Amino acid sequence: GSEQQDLDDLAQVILSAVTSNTDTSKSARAQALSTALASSLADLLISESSGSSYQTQISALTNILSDCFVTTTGSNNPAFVSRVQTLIAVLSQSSSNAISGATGGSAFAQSQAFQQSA
Repeated sequence: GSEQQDLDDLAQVILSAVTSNTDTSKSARAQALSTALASSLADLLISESSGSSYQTQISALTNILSDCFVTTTGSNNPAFVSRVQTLIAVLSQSSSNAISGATGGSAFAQSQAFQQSA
């Protein structure tokens, strides 16, 4: 539905930020980013995920992925935290488009592998 499929997309889209430095070891931090997903899930139990899943936890964990490498990964407000800040605006448009306006498969269409029209 919503606020849950976006979290598996957030894993692939944060990987497009953290692996942008060519880091293979950031794919181990994907499993730690999944612990932020559990908190975004927990915000549905308190009805607080309606448009604000967990920006503080997602930003903090995105920055903990930077702190895996500790060399040049921008240890205060990195390009990866800036990437989630800008892409969350575009992703909110693509997700609300998938809610009412299919216009293709479904934003990422399970990595362009879904044989459908609407």
